[PDB]
Amino acid sequence: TTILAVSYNGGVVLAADSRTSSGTYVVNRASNKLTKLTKKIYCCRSGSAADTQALAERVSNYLGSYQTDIGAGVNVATAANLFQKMCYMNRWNISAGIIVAGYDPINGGSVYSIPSGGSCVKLDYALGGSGSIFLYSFFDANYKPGMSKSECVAFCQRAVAHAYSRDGSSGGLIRTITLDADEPEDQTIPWNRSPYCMEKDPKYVTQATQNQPFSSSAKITGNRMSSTG
Amino acid sequence: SGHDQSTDVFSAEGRVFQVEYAGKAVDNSSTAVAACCKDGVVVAVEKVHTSRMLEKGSNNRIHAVDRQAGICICGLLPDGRAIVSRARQEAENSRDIFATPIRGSVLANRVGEFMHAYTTHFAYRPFGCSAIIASYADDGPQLFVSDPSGTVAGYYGVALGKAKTVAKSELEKLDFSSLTCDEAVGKLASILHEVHDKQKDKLYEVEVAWVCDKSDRKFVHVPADMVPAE
Ligand SMILES: *[B]([O])([O])[C]([C][C]([C])[C])[N]C(=O)[C]([C]C1=[C][C]=[C][C]=[C]1)[N]C(=O)C1=[C]N=[C][C]=N1
Repeated sequence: TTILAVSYNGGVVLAADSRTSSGTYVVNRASNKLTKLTKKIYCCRSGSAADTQALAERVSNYLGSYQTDIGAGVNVATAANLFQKMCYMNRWNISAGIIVAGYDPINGGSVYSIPSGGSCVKLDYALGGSGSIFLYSFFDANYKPGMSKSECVAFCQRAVAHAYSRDGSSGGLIRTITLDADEPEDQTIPWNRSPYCMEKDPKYVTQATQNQPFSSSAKITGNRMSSTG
Repeated sequence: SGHDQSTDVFSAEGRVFQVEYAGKAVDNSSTAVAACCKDGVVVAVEKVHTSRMLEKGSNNRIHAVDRQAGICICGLLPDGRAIVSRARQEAENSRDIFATPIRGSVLANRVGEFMHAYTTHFAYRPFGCSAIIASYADDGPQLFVSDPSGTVAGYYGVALGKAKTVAKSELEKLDFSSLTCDEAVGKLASILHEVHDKQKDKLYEVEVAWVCDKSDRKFVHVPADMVPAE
């Protein structure tokens, strides 16, 4: 699982892969780790597939019962204190890394990263999942803050594609959605139209010369591809 | 007869008398007034001291519920302190669970359901209290009044107490659209010194409190030298 959420001027861009894998076997290759809480507030979802699904639909029922009694819109800081309350009083029993990102008219675009420990940190961009450790040095070099909506979509799709190329846990589709003052626009690009893959990376075309022919010199001349020559 | 002995008894015409008898405990209580001044809300009440030796600050009927809201009670003082200590608990819940200040129309709807829940059961009696919720939340300046029946209503101005009919006509001469919080402390305190008579009590003073943009959206009492003298 590689999940991330990046803020721009208008709102936020949620990004995630699509694969639940029982250790080493792909149980599902079209998962949806972008969970709707309210219309403009979603959450990314990593870790245990059952422990985080039960939290996401328990928060989303407190959060819709709140919205009816208030009669107004729900702030993102409200939804991020319902995950922190539940991920802290269950922190020894669940495995839950949650990234809460959304839009509210008061504060604009907000990103909250709630790790497995149960803390809450408000950010500009957040990373999560087992594939997130590849993306710290990728965002230190290639990420500049203050992009547009069209640039954050193509960046976060290029960000996830570098993550599941090296990670074995992550893979599949790339599901992204933007949350701002307009309608929430979702987009799912496949594997075969992904912006990066190592199989078509032109520097991994040459095989590593392991299987040397039996020869008279120490001059390395590539692999042995035939029984005759 | 026995049709006005508890709360779970409708009358022959659909009335509940122990609620309506509790409304006579507010109508025989000291005079309350309030005003919404387009950047905040000012609330003033008259403390009827029964002895010369009471300390200044005793029996303050104005209590702060949150940083931006506060409930002044009109009626019985110890019954209204169960309303204040409940609405504080309702405002602590929104700060600790939902990470947001409680809205003005939402705090008043929690007061009107706590006061109503003691008018439906036989073991409980209704409050002898009218609570005035003065708030300044992200929905603007709010002014609500919860009666002992549990009915809440947003007002622009309100008079409650004994002389609530004479002080209501004195509020109709104010503006509430061009009215500011700077002038209204002198106006509303001057309502109480004209609506109330000194031929019954000798010791009466006024207690004013506001919440507005000048006090940084904080529900505070007055500095003592802003109130008119008499
Ligand atoms: B992602 O791989 O972390 C994913 C996130 C989930 C919330 C949709 N989790 C899983 O794939 C888990 C296994 C796992 C892998 C790595 C870290 C933690 C957990 N999958 C399951 O829990 C699972 C396994 N078999 C059947 C159903 N669900």
